[PDB]
Amino acid sequence: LSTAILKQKNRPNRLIVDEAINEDNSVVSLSQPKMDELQLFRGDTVLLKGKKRREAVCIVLSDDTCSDEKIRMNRVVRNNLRVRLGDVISIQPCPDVKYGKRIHVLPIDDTVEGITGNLFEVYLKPYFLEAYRPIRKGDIFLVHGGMRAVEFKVVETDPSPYCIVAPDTVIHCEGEPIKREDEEESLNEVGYDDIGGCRKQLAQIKEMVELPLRHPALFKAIGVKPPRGILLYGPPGTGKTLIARAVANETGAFFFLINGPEIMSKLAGESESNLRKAFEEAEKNAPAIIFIDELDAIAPKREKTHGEVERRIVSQLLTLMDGLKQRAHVIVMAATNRPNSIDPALRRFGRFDREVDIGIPDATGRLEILQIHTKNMKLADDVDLEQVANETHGHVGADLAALCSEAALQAIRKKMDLIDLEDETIDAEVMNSLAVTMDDFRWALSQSNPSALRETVVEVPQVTWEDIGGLEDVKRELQELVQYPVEHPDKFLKFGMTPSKGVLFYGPPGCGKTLLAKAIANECQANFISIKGPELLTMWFGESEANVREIFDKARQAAPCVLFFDELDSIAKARGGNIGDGGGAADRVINQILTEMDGMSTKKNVFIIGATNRPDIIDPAILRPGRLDQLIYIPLPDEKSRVAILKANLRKSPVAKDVDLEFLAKMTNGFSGADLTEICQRACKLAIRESIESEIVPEIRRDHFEEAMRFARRSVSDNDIRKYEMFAQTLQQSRGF
Amino acid sequence: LSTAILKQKNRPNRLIVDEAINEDNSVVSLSQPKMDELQLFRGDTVLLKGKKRREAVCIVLSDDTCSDEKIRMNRVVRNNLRVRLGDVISIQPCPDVKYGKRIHVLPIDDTVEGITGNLFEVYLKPYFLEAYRPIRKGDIFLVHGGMRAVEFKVVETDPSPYCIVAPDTVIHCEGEPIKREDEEESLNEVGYDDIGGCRKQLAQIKEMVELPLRHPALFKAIGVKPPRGILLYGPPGTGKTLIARAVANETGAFFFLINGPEIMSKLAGESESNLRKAFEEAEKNAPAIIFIDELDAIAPKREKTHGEVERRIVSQLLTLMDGLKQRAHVIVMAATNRPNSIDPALRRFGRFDREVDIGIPDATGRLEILQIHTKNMKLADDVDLEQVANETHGHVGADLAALCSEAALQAIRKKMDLIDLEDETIDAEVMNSLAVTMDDFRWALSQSNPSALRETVVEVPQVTWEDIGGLEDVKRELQELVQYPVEHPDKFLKFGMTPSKGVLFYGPPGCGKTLLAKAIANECQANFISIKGPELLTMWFGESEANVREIFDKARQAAPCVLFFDELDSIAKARGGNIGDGGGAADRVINQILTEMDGMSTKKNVFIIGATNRPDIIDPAILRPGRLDQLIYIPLPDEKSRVAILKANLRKSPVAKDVDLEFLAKMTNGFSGADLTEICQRACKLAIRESIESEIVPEIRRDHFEEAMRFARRSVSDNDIRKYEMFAQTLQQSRGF
Ligand SMILES: Nc1ncnc2c1ncn2[C@@H]1O[C@H](COP(=O)(O)OP(=O)(O)OP(O)(O)=S)[C@@H](O)[C@H]1O
Ligand SMILES: Nc1ncnc2c1ncn2[C@@H]1O[C@H](COP(=O)(O)OP(=O)(O)OP(O)(O)=S)[C@@H](O)[C@H]1O
Ligand SMILES: Nc1ncnc2c1ncn2[C@@H]1O[C@H](COP(=O)(O)OP(=O)(O)OP(O)(O)=S)[C@@H](O)[C@H]1O
Ligand SMILES: Nc1ncnc2c1ncn2[C@@H]1O[C@H](COP(=O)(O)OP(=O)(O)OP(O)(O)=S)[C@@H](O)[C@H]1O
Ligand SMILES: [Mg+2]
Ligand SMILES: [Mg+2]
Ligand SMILES: [Mg+2]
Ligand SMILES: [Mg+2]
Repeated sequence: LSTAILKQKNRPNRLIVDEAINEDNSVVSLSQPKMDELQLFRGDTVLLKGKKRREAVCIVLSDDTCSDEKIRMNRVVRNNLRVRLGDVISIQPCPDVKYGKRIHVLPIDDTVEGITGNLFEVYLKPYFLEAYRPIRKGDIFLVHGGMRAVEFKVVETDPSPYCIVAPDTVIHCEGEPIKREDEEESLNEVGYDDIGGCRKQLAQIKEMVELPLRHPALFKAIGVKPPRGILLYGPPGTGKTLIARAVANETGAFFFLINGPEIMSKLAGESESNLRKAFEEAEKNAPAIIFIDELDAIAPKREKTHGEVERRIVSQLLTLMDGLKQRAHVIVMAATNRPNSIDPALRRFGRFDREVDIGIPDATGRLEILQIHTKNMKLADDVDLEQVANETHGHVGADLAALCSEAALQAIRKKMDLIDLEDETIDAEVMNSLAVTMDDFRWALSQSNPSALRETVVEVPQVTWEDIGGLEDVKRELQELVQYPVEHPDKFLKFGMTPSKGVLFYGPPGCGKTLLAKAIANECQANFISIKGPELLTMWFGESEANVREIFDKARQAAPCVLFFDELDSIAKARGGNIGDGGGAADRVINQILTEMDGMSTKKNVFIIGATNRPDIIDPAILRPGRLDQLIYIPLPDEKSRVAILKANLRKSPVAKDVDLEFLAKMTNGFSGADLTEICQRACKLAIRESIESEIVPEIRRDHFEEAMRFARRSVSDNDIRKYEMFAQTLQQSRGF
Repeated sequence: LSTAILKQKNRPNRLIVDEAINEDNSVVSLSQPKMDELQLFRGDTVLLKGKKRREAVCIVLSDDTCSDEKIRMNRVVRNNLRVRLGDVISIQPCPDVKYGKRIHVLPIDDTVEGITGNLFEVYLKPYFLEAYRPIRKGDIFLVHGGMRAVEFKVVETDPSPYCIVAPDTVIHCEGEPIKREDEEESLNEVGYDDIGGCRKQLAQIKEMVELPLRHPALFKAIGVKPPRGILLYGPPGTGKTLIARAVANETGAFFFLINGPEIMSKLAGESESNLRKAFEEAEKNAPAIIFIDELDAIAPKREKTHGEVERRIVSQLLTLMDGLKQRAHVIVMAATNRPNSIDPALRRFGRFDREVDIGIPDATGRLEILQIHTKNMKLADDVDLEQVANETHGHVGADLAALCSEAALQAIRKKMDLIDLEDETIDAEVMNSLAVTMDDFRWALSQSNPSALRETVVEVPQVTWEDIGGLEDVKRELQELVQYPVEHPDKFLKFGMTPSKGVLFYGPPGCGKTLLAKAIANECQANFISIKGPELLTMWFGESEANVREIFDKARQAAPCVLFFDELDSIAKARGGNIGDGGGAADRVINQILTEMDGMSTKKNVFIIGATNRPDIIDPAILRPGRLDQLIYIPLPDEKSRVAILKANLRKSPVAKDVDLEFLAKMTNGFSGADLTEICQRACKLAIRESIESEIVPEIRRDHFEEAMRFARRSVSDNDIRKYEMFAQTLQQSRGF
């Protein structure tokens, strides 16, 4: 529903297109139910406006040879106003056009080859009947008389659209022939199809920028105020400038790009003139978008800036934003990788109220980025882009572009024996065979250093219930506590009881506390933010009191979310618990945590889960009803659940049929899930060593597990068993004394 | 009494108005007891000056068809100088007016439709008898001869008020016809009726700005000094600029708006000239208001500023404020969202002595904001604005405007199938059916991120005595301790004993310490500030020694107030109590608390309540007679009070008649109120799960409570019972050793 602006299904005005049995660009295919169903008379030349402000023209009425009804062109339009199937192109006539001047010869490379003579009677004499060359700026067509392999481009025209040429016109002979790079920048221009992994953010940008500008009457009639300040933020390299470049040519509004450093590079006084002229030029054209890339470069915080020119620039920008009234229809867009460094006076109502978060893409998002970036390369048949997307975790769009570049370079290194640096040229038999293979991508992955490794990942974890053995009661309770209020809120307000927002996991280590938190988020298809104990202790010593703010509201914007606080014992160990260092477990950090969970409304879908291995040193303040009142105990797996844990851990391992998992389950009494995983890993290491030794078979046999069972260490002692058991019944007693 | 300037009841010069049986704008209704009761002779044309500096004119003496005595017009004046019923419009004649020039034709859209010819004999020939078109700048009237559906506006006039036109006048033909947006900004101009939730602050602003300016003689005769500096402060987006815009057109004084960033955006030297010219222009006109929006932008603290131009600006502003003597009648108003960032030299006597606090509106306040903002939209019939106001808690006026915008956008997204982006227009059958429904508002509420969530809410809590089970003795004591000195202060000075200002709540956790503090504030209709333990520990580590100042005086200005200090054990746990970390519970923070409660006068209505679950680790210094000498013990609920607690918790739940609450009360011996609430919540979860399972009935039955009673955990142990009991008698012994 939120991305409804990007949906094109169930449209009766669209159809599928197939291959063409003919190979002639001069012909077009028509249909009776697409031409005789309206009032389009038999015109001479009609325009065909597709996407990216590009149109095309050909000879109409060139059909009644192939099938009717459905429409189908050749494959030459694969690079002309088309990138994929399923596009609706609005066809509309344009009669009563004016008459323009003529255009002289504009050769490219047709003089140093063959004979030329005059080069005038090969494109104007044979094509003058009912066709006066409806040329336009951006039209590419093939016309000649010697080999039919050269194109021609026009730059001389009085109006913007096409026109009918007329003879007997004087042309000033000062036209310089163009090079190749001037037109090669145009076809590969950035569009909406070059953005990968930002489907959700693109819908928001379209509905708050393009919609208020193309249809201001819709927003005016409904009595609403269209937002005039949009701030794109995210980690560096996520594609903020790419969206700017995409909307700079995919929108029918006057675009004005303002670079951050470019403004700040000017002298004192000359920079404010640039901002004033930019806003004045935008105000002149009613459809207008202003993009201020690198907003943090020109608008830092006025309480920690140094120079006076920066403060004057910030005040000038604030005045310019406030001075835009309603009738101008000017939308100011900005992009920064440091949204917290923006002056707070700018992220206020009426200036930059709207904020779009371009976060790190997930595996599905980055697969699309890889496909977009490799769409112009030549891959082999063994490349698996899904595998590359899965392996990359902290990678952003820039990181994926760098990875593709490194993979391409690795392919070049492999063919250095054939290429000669001292040679004037290199054979074409090795261009066409130069393909990037999967081993090239693996090598690039081996030393790709991602730039978003430290960033908190907000995604849906891949850990399902299948990865967790046993613990059915905990699964049912977690479902009834998280999945229930998010799918059936009507059952909760009827009974008048607010859902409990908060669960604490406690028990012996290595029992599935992290797996349960990830699985409950995976089943509900909700976001999951995992913040560990030591991560909070490191993140605060830099005297940053607001470092829990951007992680608590990060969950809030990603609703529904599961905010997991793993390894709380590490935090609690920093103060000793009851007496410790004099102060309780309520040290500098968790007090912020309690303040933040107290401030979150109960109607929100953000769920908070905490896990600890040391329930004796958690402060009682976190158990208060309203924060983490739900105390779910995670016991050691028993006879029945150990078989399930082993089966879950051995799902990806070729275990032979003779392995009796029940016997190993019954032999290990006080073994946690981590101990069983360690047993399986030791068995696999034994199998790997056996295979390597026997190389100078690829199945885990009974003896492999028998040998690994000998060294199996128990992680939880008998005394810890009784302590955890007596603590599973008296944890809520911690509040009071 | 404080808002007496906004009261209009018991006025004999007012009456109610009903609908009109006639539909003719050219007629007006008169009455004998409203026309023959004064000395108004039978004039030709009389003005009718309403509100917002707007007046209207029509043909007088057009009655004696409908009923007399009472007055009633048509519904066409619903947008002309009227927004609601109950308005008194001062009627006064204006004879001996001068004669002005003429006005040429000012067409709008009457040339591209129909026939025009001359367009002169359709508004001047048929209307010249005893009516010379008393036109004025801002008059809208309907006059034509073809369809009577076009209006006309004048801009050409020599004087300000209306005049009698005279023929044979030469007009310079240079008048450019006006567009639509130039007049569309005027009717929707901000007025006093566009302010929601600031009824109290508007009365203060009117009585310290409009009153001293409209009637300086009243202030001079009484021998008082009218304040000449008003500072509006509050959280961002609360409506400070909106009040500026409202007083800019609702007051009969020369308004001069000074923007903060607009001054600071000028060059060195040019900014001071702007301030000097602004003050000079204000001094020229005796009724004058100067508004300095974003005062913190131009007047930061001189001890932590960086540039010299800022210091020069601050000194110039100080000199300009001090240079205003008494006879100028110039009132300087300022608005900032950071009142603590203002230079302290400016918030002194004679400069900005008066301060008006525009805080976050309550539910009633924000309901009015929602009504004001949706007054121009088209809602459905299922929308409940009271529900939206109740659900929004940390929302301010800007947040509510954004929520309304998001709700309107959600409505547009639902109708994307009918609207066509490629179409040149869209059908009018979907404008009129485009209504925002309640589910649209629910979706907008699901991800509205309020900007005032961290702000300390100062409101009257909704927790009444009905929400608290039992504890009648504590209720009576709290009444006799808080409600008594605030309603009957005469009974206290007679006996000569000062009321005890301070109560400490101690006892086992989950017994109603927070509920009692909220209920005692709700019954007395007093404000309530809840500051928790961890909130104080987080709020101080940023090395902010003045962070308890703005919360203690916040209670002082909101008198009567109940300053609640909940979860004091979390504060006391930060030092260990008796020995702990060597220091006692008197750490960095509570020493400020004791200093602040020592400084508050006993005649104030601010009441301080503290609550703790660990009375063994509170320092004795807080129990000193004069701070929290009243030690109210909150015991565990007994047989009799548990039934009341269950009834209070089950007031909003459909419990069946077969549930015997006395039996569950007698079965749970050492159960706190939180334990009973948890039992009820578990029973409701069981009922919800049963209903969901049976879906593939909506009443809590006996078995639901029987099952939930099995897992009911006791929160307070037997040892804690005896410790709390022995501590309930010897808490005052803590002072001394
Ligand atoms: N979603 C994406 N889809 C496709 N290509 C992408 C995407 N994100 C990034 N890229 C590529 O990576 C490059 C990184 O540039 P940008 O991310 O646009 O720069 P930026 O977003 O302004 O971040 P900075 O420069 O560090 S502040 C882009 O120019 C693209 O080539
Ligand atoms: N119930 C289980 N089913 C399957 N594997 C499990 C289970 N419990 C633990 N494991 C294994 O043990 C690893 C650690 O799981 P965690 O959820 O992190 O345990 P924990 O209770 O959080 O304690 P630690 O301190 O994190 S080891 C998992 O990655 C699994 O390999
Ligand atoms: N009480 C209110 N009644 C009606 N509309 C309101 C109210 N408060 C805010 N608004 C709306 O929300 C917008 C917020 O703008 P303002 O609050 O006036 O700006 P501000 O008060 O100067 O706060 P800043 O700009 O963050 S310092 C207003 O323009 C109104 O549209
Ligand atoms: N007397 C009571 N009547 C009804 N509900 C109660 C009562 N006492 C406690 N509760 C419930 O328990 C919850 C907690 O109430 P509080 O006043 O916060 O208890 P407390 O004494 O302050 O101890 P904590 O640490 O806050 S749980 C309330 O929201 C109610 O749901
Ligand atoms: Mg950029
Ligand atoms: Mg873990
Ligand atoms: Mg303002
Ligand atoms: Mg409490």
